[PDB]
Amino acid sequence: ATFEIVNRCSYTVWAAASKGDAALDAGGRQLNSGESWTINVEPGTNGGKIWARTDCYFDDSGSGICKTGDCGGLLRCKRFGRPPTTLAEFSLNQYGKDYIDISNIKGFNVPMNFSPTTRGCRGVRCAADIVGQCPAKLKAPGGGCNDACTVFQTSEYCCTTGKCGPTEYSRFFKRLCPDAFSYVLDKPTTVTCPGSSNYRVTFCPTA
Repeated sequence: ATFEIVNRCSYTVWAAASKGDAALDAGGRQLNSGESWTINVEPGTNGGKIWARTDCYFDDSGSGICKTGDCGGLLRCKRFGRPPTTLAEFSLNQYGKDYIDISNIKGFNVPMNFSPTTRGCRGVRCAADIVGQCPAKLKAPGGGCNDACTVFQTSEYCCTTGKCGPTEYSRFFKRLCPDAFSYVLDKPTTVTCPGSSNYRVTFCPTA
């Protein structure tokens, strides 16, 4: 499957793509404002994620640091990124269908649209100004808006027992972005697409 990753932000981002124990495609790349990077994701990939990283420095070997979404200091990510990270999430070719969503469960750093480029389903978007509106206690001094699990490490925020409810913090993310996951047991906003659909992830879709 093809994923075109487009940076419409006015700032550079370092795109990342992983399934947690491996890179997807090259795993990461710099995208200056306006640039597009097309990756290939193997059919059947379960639990894949794409995200943006901000304010990164990499040396000649591809090792360094980012302020949001750092994946063990690598340009080419093999693992998931450090919160806060807005997440495009997908599982492909699962009994004949693909499943996509956007999640704020690991916080929010960059606005994003995640849409099919082929027929048969609708996209999702989380493009509100979550960083600007972020509750004071969730603001990441490194940049972005942390989720409450990251900040407070409680069973209720992290859904550790599988029994949790919405919270003041999850409701903030849900109010700003109704069509993204705000906590682990949120009413799902997953979209079912045809199996083997192709996609576009656009950072800063509104400008």
